Amino acid sequence: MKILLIGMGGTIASVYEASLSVKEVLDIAGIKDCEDCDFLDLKNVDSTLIQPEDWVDLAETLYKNVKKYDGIIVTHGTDTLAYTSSMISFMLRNPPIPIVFTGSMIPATEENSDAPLNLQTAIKFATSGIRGVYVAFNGKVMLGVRTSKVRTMSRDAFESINYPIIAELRGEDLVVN
Amino acid sequence: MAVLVIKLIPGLSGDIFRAAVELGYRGIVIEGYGAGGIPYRGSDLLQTIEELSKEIPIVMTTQAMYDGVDLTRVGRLALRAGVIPAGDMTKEATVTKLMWILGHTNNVEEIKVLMRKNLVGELRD
Repeated sequence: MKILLIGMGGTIASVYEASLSVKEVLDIAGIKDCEDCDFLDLKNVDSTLIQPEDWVDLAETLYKNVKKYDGIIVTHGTDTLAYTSSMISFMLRNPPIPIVFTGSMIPATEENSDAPLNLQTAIKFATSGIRGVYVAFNGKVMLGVRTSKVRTMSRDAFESINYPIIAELRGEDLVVN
Repeated sequence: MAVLVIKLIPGLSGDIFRAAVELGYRGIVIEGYGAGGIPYRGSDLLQTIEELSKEIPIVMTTQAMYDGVDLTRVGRLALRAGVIPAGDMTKEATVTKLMWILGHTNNVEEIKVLMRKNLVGELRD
């Protein structure tokens, strides 16, 4: 029912520095029917500038919201997305809801953007009630501590390493693996 | 809190490791060869590591993408030197796990236990 979307910026939000706020990102990406969402711009920065202190604030914030929302999405620059997702997995041992990092290789303001798919993927999983920290990218949902950025110029940028894909949005269905 | 990540290549000595400890780095991750290579001839690496291992944690992962590390079967060697294996952890999970542990503890014997335990599914133990 209720999800929080937390912006940290990244290539999805640029017009890598987050020009666009997270709420605006959702709009331009094309997810219109979401008012049973809320939005919080925590960062608005190029992810290659991510530092361990940034992790602390995000987790602090995440802790403020796990008992308040049904699911949580964090939008992120891709370059260090998996460092954040891995670190949050340790800081938030055993989340009571899904917490799902995502972002995009192409900014959402472009018409070829992978942002629509990645955002719809994160949404569908955050409403799934399957708890934990995850990464949503290119139709697939991967465990946050098992995700690595594997390609630098492809839509299929992320992979589950030594672990099986968690779920996959096929059409409008969430197929758990 | 700070951590150094070095990829093992041929013609690489302990000297740079000594300098990281000497710069206040708190942990080192090494991308070993294959399932956990550690050069033990024509190289001070095995010596140098065997020294620094009992000061800071020295973590061994792989420079490959898939399949963790198995020092049990070069590996046994490194394990007996003080090297902490990353098993099948991703590079990202390995770095962030270590850092998370650091800010909690400084004791290499404890870190070795935590680094070996599966906390959130990062690791097959």
